[PDB]
Amino acid sequence: MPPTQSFAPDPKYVSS
Amino acid sequence: LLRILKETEFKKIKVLGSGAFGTVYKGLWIPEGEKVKIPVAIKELREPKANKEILDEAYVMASVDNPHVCRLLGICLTSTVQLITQLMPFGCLLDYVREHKDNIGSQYLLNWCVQIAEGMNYLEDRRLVHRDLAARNVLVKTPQHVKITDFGLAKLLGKVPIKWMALESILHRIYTHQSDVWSYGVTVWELMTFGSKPYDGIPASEISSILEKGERLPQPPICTIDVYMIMVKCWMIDADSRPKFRELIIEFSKMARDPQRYLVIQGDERMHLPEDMDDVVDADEYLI
Repeated sequence: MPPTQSFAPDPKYVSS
Repeated sequence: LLRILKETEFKKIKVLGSGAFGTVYKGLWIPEGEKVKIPVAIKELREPKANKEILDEAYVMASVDNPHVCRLLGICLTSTVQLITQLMPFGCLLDYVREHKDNIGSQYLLNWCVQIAEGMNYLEDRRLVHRDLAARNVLVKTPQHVKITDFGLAKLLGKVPIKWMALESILHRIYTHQSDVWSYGVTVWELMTFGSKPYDGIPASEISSILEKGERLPQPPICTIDVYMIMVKCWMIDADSRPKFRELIIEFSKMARDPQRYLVIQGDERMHLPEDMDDVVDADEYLI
């Protein structure tokens, strides 16, 4: 299984 | 409640291993003046605080009364600070799920989550933060009963676990229960990948970044979406939005009533798991 799974652009998991 | 030991009142027999700061030995506590010998696990901490302080912390680590939070039994203050705790025979739940990958089923994994959570909730209710909750810090009393260890040790010793830390902790060094749930989430990911290493292949100095970009630990294979989403909901950027441990204990105890429905493990229906002499008293037995 791949090391990381993305969740963008979900504002809940992507800081800005 | 905290017992002050003399370097004579105990003897390190074996070296169960050394982790972060210090090493862990399997020893025996020999309360001077009594033939009794209590099996324990001694931890010697590698040396900016004073000895009059350490004490006030231990006083508090040896105050945590709960079935899933391993309690401090005694301390030994000399050239080194040595902590005496009840000996847990089966090892860290991390090393357990590794050497039993194919033999651990639904019911069990899920329970552990529920237990660890109960422990974390205990500490929470007392406004106590662990800081280094990880699969490597949950011992196994029995394959059916686990418990959290090394609480307040981190606070007591200032290499930090980056992968297990929530972002804000990594960035702004801010530890709160709200971060502990983040730790929990990873811990749970560890059990679900039967011990697999988190973000393996990524460098700590980089985690901070891939995290900001909205990338989190992957969904294990055995985890039905519904379970993966609780872990993931623990790694949200906005801390106060992560599940409190009470919410978890529930969402997790509610799945243990029908394990096979939230976890898809091949061959679940067919799986099973498991020094002496005389005058060997259980820590439980000596401390009435």
